[PDB]
Amino acid sequence: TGLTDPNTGKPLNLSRDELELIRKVQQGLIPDDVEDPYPDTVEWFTSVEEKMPLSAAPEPKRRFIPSKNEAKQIMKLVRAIREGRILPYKPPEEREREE
Amino acid sequence: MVKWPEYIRLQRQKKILRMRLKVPPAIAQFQYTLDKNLAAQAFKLLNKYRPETKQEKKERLLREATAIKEVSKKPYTVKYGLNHVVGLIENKKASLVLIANDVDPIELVVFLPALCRKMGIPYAIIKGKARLGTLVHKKTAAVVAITEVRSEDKNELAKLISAVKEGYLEKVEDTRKRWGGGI
Amino acid sequence: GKVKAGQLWSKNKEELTKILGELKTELSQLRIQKISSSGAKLNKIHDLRKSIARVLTVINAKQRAQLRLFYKNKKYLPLDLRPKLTRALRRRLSKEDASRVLEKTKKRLTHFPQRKYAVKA
Amino acid sequence: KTHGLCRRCGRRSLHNQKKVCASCGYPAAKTRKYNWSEKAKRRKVTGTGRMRYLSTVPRRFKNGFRTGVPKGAR
Amino acid sequence: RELQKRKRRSSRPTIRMPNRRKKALNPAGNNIIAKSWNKKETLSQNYTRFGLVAKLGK
Amino acid sequence: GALKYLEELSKKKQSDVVRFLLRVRCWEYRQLNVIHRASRPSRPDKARRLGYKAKQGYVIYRVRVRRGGRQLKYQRSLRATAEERVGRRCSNLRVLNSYWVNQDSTYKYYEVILVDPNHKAIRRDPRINWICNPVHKHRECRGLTSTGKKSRGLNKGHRFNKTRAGRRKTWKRHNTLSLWRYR
Amino acid sequence: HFRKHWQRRVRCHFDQPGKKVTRRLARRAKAAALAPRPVDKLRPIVRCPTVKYNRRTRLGRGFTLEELKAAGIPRLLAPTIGIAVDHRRKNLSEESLAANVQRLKDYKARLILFPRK
RNA sequence: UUGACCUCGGAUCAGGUAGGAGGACCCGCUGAACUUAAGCAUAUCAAUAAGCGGAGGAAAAGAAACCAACAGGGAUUGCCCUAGUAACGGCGAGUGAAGCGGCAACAGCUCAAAUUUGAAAGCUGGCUUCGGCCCGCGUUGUAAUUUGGAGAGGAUGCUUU
Ligand SMILES: [Zn+2]
Repeated sequence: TGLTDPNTGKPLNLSRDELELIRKVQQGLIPDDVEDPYPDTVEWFTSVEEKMPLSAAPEPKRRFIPSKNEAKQIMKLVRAIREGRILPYKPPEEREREE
Repeated sequence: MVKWPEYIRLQRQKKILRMRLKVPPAIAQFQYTLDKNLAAQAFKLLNKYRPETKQEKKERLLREATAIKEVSKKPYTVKYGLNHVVGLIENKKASLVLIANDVDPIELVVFLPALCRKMGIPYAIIKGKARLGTLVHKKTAAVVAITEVRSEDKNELAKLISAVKEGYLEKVEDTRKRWGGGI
Repeated sequence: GKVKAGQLWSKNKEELTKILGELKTELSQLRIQKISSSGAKLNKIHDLRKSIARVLTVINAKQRAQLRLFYKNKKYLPLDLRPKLTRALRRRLSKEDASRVLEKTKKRLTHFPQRKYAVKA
Repeated sequence: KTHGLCRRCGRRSLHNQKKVCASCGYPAAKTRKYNWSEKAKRRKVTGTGRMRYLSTVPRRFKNGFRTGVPKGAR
Repeated sequence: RELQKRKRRSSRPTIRMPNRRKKALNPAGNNIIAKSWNKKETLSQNYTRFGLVAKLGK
Repeated sequence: GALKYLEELSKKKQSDVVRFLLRVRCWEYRQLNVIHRASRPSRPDKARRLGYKAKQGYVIYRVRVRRGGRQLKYQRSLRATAEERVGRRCSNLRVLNSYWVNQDSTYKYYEVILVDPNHKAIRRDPRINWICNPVHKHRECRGLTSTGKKSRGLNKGHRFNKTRAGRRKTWKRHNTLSLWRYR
Repeated sequence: HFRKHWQRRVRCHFDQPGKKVTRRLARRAKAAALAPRPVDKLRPIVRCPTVKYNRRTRLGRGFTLEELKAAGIPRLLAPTIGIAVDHRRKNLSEESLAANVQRLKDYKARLILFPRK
C-alpha cells in the first residue's frame, strides 16, 4: 500500500513494521474528524514588525568603557611579575631564539 | 534472523518518526536548511570574527601586564549563548542570526525563527550545532549571532545579509506555515 | 630472656631482623625440649614470647614511620595509614568548606558587623 | 532433622529444606527482629556479646579523637 | 540494660566523662567586664554593680 | 531570556508543538528502562527553577510510574514513588526535587534532580553544601521534598491545624495528660 | 475523658526546678558571651489586636522601617546594635509611629557605643 | 580516507559512596480486632498496637498565597489559659480545636525569573621542584549583581574595609 508523499516527493517504500509504528502514534495524535485538524499558521503577531527594542532599561556604562574584570586580572599578573612567580611576556621573535 | 541492539534500532525509528509524522509548522520549518554555498560564505565572514581561545587570551593578558611593569577599541567577536543571543535579538542589537537545526530539546529554538521575524533580524537555520560550536570554541552551540563587524568588512556582512533574505528567507516564506510529513 | 625496648629503638633494620630470627629459633627449640620438665623453661617461654612482641613492635613502627615519610608530599595516603576517627566523622564537611561563605555574605559582615555596646541604667 | 546449624546466629534454627533461619533469617541481609517479642530483642541486642570494637569508641571520644604521640616520647 | 550488666562484670575501666559545657558561664579576658565580674553573684547582681541594663523587656 | 519563552510553552501543553513533542518522547521513553539516566533535562527551564545547575555533581534521572488506583487510594503520590525508586537506585546521591515530564495511558513520567554530596564541587558551594549534612539523608523517604510537604499538609492557616507542625506530633501533644507539681 | 490509653501518655514535671536552673544558666552563659551588651534585643510598643484587648499594650517583634528612619537609626545598623526590626508590620496611624520613635530616641540616649577596632 | 558532535555500552582503570546494627525520643507509609453504647452493625477503640521505609543529638517545623476586623498584629516551636468553648455528632455512646492573652526562646536568608558580552570573569581532576602547568566540565549557562514591605542603572557626596 505505497502512498505518495504529500509534499510532492516519491512513492515511498517502508516495511510493514515501519508502517504500523506510524499508525500507532498517529492514533494517539489526532484531534478529530470533520474539522481541519492541521491548518496553516496565520502570522497574526509576526506580521507586524517591532521597530524599537523591547527593554527600555538604560545601558550600563560598562558597555562603553574598557573591562573592569580584565583590569583586575591584569593587576594580579603584575603582582606575580613583581614577586617573580610568573615570567614576563616573551615575543615570538624571542621564541624563535628559543627551543 | 539477526538481532539489532536496542539503542541502534531506536535511533533509526526516531528518525523515521520525526520525518513522517504530521509535524507542526514550527518543527517542520527546521527541516529546511540553507544551501552549501550560503553556509560556506557565512563561515567565511564568521571565522574572521572567531572569539579568542583560552591560550591566546592569557597571552594577551600577559602582554598588557608586562607593559605595565615596563589604546584599543571595542573587540568585535561572534556572539553566542542562547540566553545572551535572545536578549540581543530582543534589543535589536543583532544583525544576522544562525540557528542550529539539531537542538535535541527543540523547545529551546522553536520560537527563535519567529522572534527574529517579529523584530526584523535576518535568520538562517544551519546544519550543525557541532559546526557552530567549532566556530566559537565549544563542543556545541545552539545559536550564533553577529552584532557589529569591523569597518574593513561592513560590505560583505551586508552582502551576506542580503543573500539570506534572498536565498533563504524568500524560499521559506510560503512553506514555513505548512505542516510537515504526512502519509 | 627479656629484652628492654630501650635498646630496641636505637638499633637499625638489619639488626632487628637478625635478633628477631634469633628469638624465634630459640623459641622453637625450647618447646621441643619444654615438653619434658616444663619448669624454668616455661617461665623462659613467657619471657621469650614477650621479647618477640617487643621486637615485632619496633620493626612495624619503623616501617610505618618510613612510609609516612615517603607519602609526606603525595595526597593519597594508603588506607592503613589514614586516621580512623569514626565513619560519620570521616564524611563530615571539612573545616574550610563549612567555614566557606558567599561573597554577598562576607560583604555584609565586613561593613556591618556585630558591634559592642551597653545600655546605661 | 528439620533444622540445622546456622552460620550467622550459631543456633540450630536453619531449616534444611528451605535454607532460611528461623531466628535471624540468614539469606536475608537484615537480622530478623520483631517488636512483639521484647525478650527476643534483648537476647540478641548490642551488649550481649563481646563488644569488640564499640567498647573502644567511648575512650577515644573523651580525648577528642586525637591522633599523634605525646611530646618527647621514645 | 543488658549492655550495662556487661560493663559491671568486665575488667575494662569505666570512662568517666568530665563535666564539660558547650558554653562557658563566666566572661573572660582582659576587658573591663571580665576584670570586675564576680563569680558568685548573678547576672542581675553583676550588671547592677556595673550600672548596665541586662534585660530590655518588661 | 530564552527561559521565559519556555515557561509560556509548558503552560500550553495541549497545543500543537507540545502535544507532538510529548507524543514522540513518550514513545521513546517506553522502549527505555523503567529508571534511566538523562544527560540533560527535557524541560531545562523547569529543572533550573527547581534547583538544577550544570555542575559536576548534578544528575537527572527519568522514571516511569504506573498510574491508576491502588476503592483503595494510595496516599503516597506518584511523584513520591518516583523519588523513592530513584533514591534506592542511587543510594549515594541526594534527591533534591522532581517534576512532571510526560504521561501516557498506563504510565506517568517524572524527572528527578539529584546532587552528589561527595563531589567536592558540591562540597565547596555554600548554596548547595547544606545537603552534605547527614540530616538530609534520603529526604524522599521522610517526606522532606516538595511532594512530601504537600502530602503532609505543611501549610500555614486554620485549614492545616492538625498537620502544620507534624500530624503525629500534634496528636501526641493533645493526647498527653500533663500533671504539674503544685496542682 | 480516659477512653484511650492515658497511662502511656502522662507527663510529670519533676524537672521544673531543674529546668529553671538550666534556663537561668543559659541566660548567664549568654551574658558571658555578650558581656557589656544586654541579653535581649530592643522591641517596639504595639497595641493588641482584638476588641477585648484594644486598651492594653504590649511589646512587639521589631521596629518598622519608618520608625527607624524617623529616629535616625539606619536599617542595616539596627540589628547590630540591639534593635529588632520587623519588615512585615506597618504603621497605619501616627500614634503607633510617634510612640516608637520616642522609644528609639530614648534608646539612643541610654546607649554607649564602642568603635570597631 | 580523516576529524568532530550526540547517544548508548565495556574496563581487576583512578577517586568516592550505599547496604548492616541500634530505633527510648523523631519523620513518612500501611493498618486490626475485642471493648463501650448493659444486645449490635454507623461511631468508639484508633488516625492506636503489630508490619515496612528513613534520620539526628535532637528531629520535625520555620521566615505568611498567615491571624484578624482591630487604635491592629507579624517566621517556627513549647508551657499556662482559651476550654470540655466553637464544631461534628445511631444528636446515644460521645468526639473535640483554633484565634486573642501571659510567658520561654528569638535570626534571618539562598535561588529561578536579566546580556559579563569592553573579553566563563567560574569549577573537578592529574602532574607537580609546591611555584604553577595541562586535561576536562561548561554557553542547552559555571562566577559577580538582584529576590517584591524589594531591586537595577545613572548622577551626586559623605561614610566603611
Ligand atoms: Zn540464624
